[PDB]
Amino acid sequence: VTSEQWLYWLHLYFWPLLRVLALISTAPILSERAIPKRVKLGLGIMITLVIAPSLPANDTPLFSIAALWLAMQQILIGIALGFTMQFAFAAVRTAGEFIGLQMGLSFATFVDPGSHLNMPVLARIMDMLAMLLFLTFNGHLWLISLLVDTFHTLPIGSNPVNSNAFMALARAGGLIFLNGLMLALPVITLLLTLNLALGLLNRMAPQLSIFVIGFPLTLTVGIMLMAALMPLIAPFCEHLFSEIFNLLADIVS
Amino acid sequence: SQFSEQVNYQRALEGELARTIETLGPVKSARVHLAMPKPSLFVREQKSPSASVTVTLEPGRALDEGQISAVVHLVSSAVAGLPPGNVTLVDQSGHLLT
Amino acid sequence: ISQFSEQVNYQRALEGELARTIETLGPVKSARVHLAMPKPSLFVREQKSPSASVTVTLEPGRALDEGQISAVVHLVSSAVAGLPPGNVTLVDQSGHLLT
Amino acid sequence: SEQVNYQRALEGELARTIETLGPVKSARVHLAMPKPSLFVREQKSPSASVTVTLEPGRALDEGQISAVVHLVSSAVAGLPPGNVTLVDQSGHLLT
Amino acid sequence: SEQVNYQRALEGELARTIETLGPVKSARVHLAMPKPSLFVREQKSPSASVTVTLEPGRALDEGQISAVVHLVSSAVAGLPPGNVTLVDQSGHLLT
Amino acid sequence: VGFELLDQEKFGISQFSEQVNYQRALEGELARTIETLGPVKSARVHLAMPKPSLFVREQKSPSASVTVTLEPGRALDEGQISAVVHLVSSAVAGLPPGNVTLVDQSGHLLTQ
Amino acid sequence: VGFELLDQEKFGISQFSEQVNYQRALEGELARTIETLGPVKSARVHLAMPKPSLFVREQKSPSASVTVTLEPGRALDEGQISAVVHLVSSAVAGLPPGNVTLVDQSGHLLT
Amino acid sequence: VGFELLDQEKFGISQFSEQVNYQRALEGELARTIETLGPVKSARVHLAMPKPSLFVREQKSPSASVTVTLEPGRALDEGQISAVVHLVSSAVAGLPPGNVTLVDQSGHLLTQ
Amino acid sequence: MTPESVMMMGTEAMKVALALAAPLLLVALITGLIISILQAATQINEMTLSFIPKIVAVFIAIIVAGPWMLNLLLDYVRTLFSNLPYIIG
Amino acid sequence: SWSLSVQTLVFITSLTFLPAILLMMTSFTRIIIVFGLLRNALGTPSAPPNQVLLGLALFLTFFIMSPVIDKIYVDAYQPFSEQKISMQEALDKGAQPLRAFMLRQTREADLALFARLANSGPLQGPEAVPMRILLPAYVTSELKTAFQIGFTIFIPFLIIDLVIASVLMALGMMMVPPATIALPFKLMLFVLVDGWQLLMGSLAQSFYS
Amino acid sequence: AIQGIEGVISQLQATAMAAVSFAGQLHAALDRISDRQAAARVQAEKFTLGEPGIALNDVMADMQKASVSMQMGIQVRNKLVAAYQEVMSMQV
Repeated sequence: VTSEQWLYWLHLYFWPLLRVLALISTAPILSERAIPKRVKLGLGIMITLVIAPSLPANDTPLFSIAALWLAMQQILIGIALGFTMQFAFAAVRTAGEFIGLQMGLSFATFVDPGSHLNMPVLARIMDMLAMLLFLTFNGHLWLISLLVDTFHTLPIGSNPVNSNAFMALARAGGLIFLNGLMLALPVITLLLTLNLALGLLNRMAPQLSIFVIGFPLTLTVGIMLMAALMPLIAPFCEHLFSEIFNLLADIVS
Repeated sequence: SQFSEQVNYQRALEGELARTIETLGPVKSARVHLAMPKPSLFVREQKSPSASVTVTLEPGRALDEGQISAVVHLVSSAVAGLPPGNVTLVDQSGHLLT
Repeated sequence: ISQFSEQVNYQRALEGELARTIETLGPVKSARVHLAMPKPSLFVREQKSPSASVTVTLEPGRALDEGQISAVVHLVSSAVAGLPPGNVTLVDQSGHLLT
Repeated sequence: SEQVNYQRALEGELARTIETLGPVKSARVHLAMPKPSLFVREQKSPSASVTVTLEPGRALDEGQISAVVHLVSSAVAGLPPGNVTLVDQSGHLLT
Repeated sequence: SEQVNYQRALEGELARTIETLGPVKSARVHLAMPKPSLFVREQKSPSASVTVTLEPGRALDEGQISAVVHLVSSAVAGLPPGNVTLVDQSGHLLT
Repeated sequence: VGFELLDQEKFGISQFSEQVNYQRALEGELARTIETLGPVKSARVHLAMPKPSLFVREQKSPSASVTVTLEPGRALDEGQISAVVHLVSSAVAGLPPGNVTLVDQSGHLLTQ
Repeated sequence: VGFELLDQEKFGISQFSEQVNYQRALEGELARTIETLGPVKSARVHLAMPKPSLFVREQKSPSASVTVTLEPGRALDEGQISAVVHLVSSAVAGLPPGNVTLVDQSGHLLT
Repeated sequence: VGFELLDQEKFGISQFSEQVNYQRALEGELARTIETLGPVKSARVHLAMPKPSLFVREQKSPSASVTVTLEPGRALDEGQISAVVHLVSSAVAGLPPGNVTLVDQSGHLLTQ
Repeated sequence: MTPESVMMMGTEAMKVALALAAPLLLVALITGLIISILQAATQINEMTLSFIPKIVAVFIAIIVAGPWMLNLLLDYVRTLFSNLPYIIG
Repeated sequence: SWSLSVQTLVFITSLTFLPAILLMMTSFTRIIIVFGLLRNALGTPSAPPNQVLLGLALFLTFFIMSPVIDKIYVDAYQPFSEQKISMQEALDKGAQPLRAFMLRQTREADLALFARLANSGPLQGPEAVPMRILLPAYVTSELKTAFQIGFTIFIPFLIIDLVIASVLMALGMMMVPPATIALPFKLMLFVLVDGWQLLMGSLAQSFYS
Repeated sequence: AIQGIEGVISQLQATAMAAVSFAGQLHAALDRISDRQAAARVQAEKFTLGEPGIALNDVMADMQKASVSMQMGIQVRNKLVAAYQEVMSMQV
């Protein structure tokens, strides 16, 4: 009596904690530095407390290279999930920064690339709008649910792994660009026409145009254009989230 | 869009399969419908794709048992991971040939 | 074309082709297919099975055989990812449920 | 807007097929597609109201009532038949 | 604005179908849809008021009142029939 | 005017302007239906939508005042008074009937 | 004297303006309906809607003053005084009837 | 003055100006109605609307001064004086009647 | 809470930004266009004389309409902070 | 009941978890996240020093959790101190008002998700929810609410920078940093519209609503 | 509660259809230690009372055992607190 076998409880509560905390430190909104560290650790601990008793406990000792392989596996799974989720916000940031750069908002990058003078304020605006939308669509709950679900697909125990699968996540790097182009497209094109229009004005009497009349007009036009274009991101926001989620579901397995 | 690309690919495969099925002696026209499985935002699960094939035969040109077999094989092979048992073949009168 | 628009358009196209093949069937003069594809939610376990409603208009007196009803069922079910046959309803031009 | 429009288009097509039924001269379909609540004891579910105008004296068969029910229920993701109401031009509940 | 417009469109179509019903010459539907809450307690059920003008002497049958109730309730996500009031052109509550 | 005023295609200065327009339109349509009724020649509906406190979870509810002008001698029925009450209460999210006042052209309170 | 009356004033309107304009419009419509009451020839409504203060342990409530001019000899009925009270109180969010004062053209308090 | 005063509003209007203008307008309309009462030939209303604070030791409630000019010999009734008090008090958010002073053209205090 | 409310939040915010920035940008654009057309008429071309009146015009713009912008933005922020506890989810 | 040595041991051990109670079961998380986000918004990452914000958050939490603490004291601590309720029952009695406070502010979606993840049976009413389900549901709801509040807080401070950059760009001053100009204006805004009274009142209402 | 009994019958129906923990273990250990200590104390009070049959040997040995059990509980608490502090110190 008075056994309280500690190794069994430790091995039951450790690896799910490692995977949950690995997701927490990288998953969007759950990985933002504004949350105190203890809150994140407690959330991981409580989620593991809820989940672990149902799972089959592992018996590999913590003092073995098998434990290191397990820890590497959990870290890989968590960071892969969090990063694949982060790709959508990367795409939204790209689209916003490009709309802002076609605004002429930061012209110093065309002359001094990476010269400590850059303000992608539109990128930040649409990034926080995307975060608000993600909060509204309860994406984080889904993330937690999928973190739990990847066990049935991929159990804690060391399992063999595949290859092109990693490419898929890396190939998801294309989406950030590909979807970004579309969001812009609904505005950059008209901005392009505006610039074309300015060109027609410069084909008249030489000089006396551009850098004096083009910038304010194009700034105001970009502002009101994409202010009107704001209602458009939400369907595209859901499209981006669905793309990331089903890509994750297909490739994680 | 990728989704548009995927729809186009599905349509093209359907077309070519129907084409080869018609070229066959007893078959006057063919219609192939493919159901490729789908992804989920949660939970692992494969849904072996499925196919429905409708054939119109030449007046009285009944298809041989071997013919049903060969149609089955062709359609199954043309679809990545299509389990034959998920191919349905039907005639112009609504008789299930498979 | 929005992501939603892209889907709705796919649904419409599938409906059209299915009706087309159903009509080509001898006894069938015209067909109408309605698909209800469902939604995944973070408050349920098994997603609800898709459903289909098929209305057929027959040629004067061309009653559909039990096998004709069956084959229609099979085709419609297969054309919809994860469509459980039992969720396919087949009805004639007079409102008789054939399934 | 995109959703509401989806609703209008669906309602329209359903009414269309219902009219294309011999005894039916015109149909009107109203869908109530809402958001559900878990662990609220008895929640509720999507619902439909169907009004049919019949041809002079063209009474709908019990089977006809059944087939209308099936079609409307299937066309709405997760529509429990029992939440489909069918009514005639005189206000008689057919379901 | 998008919501208010949706509400007024739903009201319009419902009145439309109600007038279709033979005995009804014109209908007027007012919907009261309340604020939604995604917490674990706050919730309220919507309400409807329906005024009908009948054709000279065209009294609505009991079944008719029942069918109007069903249609209006179904057209409003989570509308409990008991919160639908039906009134005639003289101010008689048919409910 | 009601929804017509909203359909004047006029810039909504702000959400507050939108809310005022919505309140007016509802008032208009309600008055309209009330007049449509036989004994009523003209109706006037005033809605008071309430406002929340600061730190008080204690809550209140909206109120309505309805003035009717009747046709010469067309006295409203008790049932009539009841139906007017029901309609106005339903048309206002969370309007407790008891907060609907109905008055005639002579200043007689037809409700309680 | 008109809802649409203040429904313009160009723009650059500090919300303060938006509120004051609402108050004026409500006053106008209320006076209007009060005039409609047969015995009433003209009405004048003044609203005092307090701007919320987080200084008092609880929120204070608004007040109304109603002046009516009657038709020659058209004295208002008790029930009439009651109906005016009800209408004015309802038209003002959280207006406690007891804070509605009704006065005639001669300065007699009817409330 | 009064409501008309707040019409030609230049864009440059400080909140302070906004408020002062509101005070002026209220004063004007109140004087107007007070003239409507028969015995009154002209009225003048002065409002003192100040800061609130919280220390119960030093609270200064809003105050009003009303000067009336009467028609030759048209003395105001006690009830009249009461009605003037009520109207002015109601028109000012949180105006305690006891802080309304009513005076005639000869300098007689009609209130208290 | 609903995405419609969020996107409305962004729209109204960025329309407030547009209203705040439109007078200054429009004044600068008008001054630049006027100076450019005068240069074209007079056949004078130096890229620096168009920069001079623009600063003066834009700085006068704050003199004339500055209080209006300051009152509009404060009202927006005040209303947003007051309505913050009612759009919580 | 337990021996006095066991009771003292349990009391001393339970005194350890006070930061955990403050962080995971109390109103502290939302306030601290909102304060951190606001500090990130104004452009002064070291302005109110962390200790000042922590003290303000502690006082706000003490003022907000007052009715819950009062109910715990009147229902659990008072009978326990008067030897009417045992030590192992005072905890159970006092965990109920805190559970109710955590429930009201939580969200259905989180509750449904964590009811599904535990493979628990159907929960027809809120009275069947255990603490093992309510704890992380409450934590997630608080995190989401805090982030929503902070992200609607962030908007005006980015609007000002946007308009500042656009105005600077109209005149061709493309090499002027916009952040340095915008920071004094952001401070001026946060001074003008009662930057802290409005935020304090909004947070307090956000709890009591 | 009436609704509580409704919930009990609902869980019984759930069991029909279908057809301890670390905190529980710690509570059990605390209860066992307290029960042993109370038994030793009660026997000591009975001996001090003068009631027949209670031997000083048994009293003293039981007090010894109770002291050892208390010390074991104290050590377990100390370690457990140390492990909790170690876990909470982890940087995420």
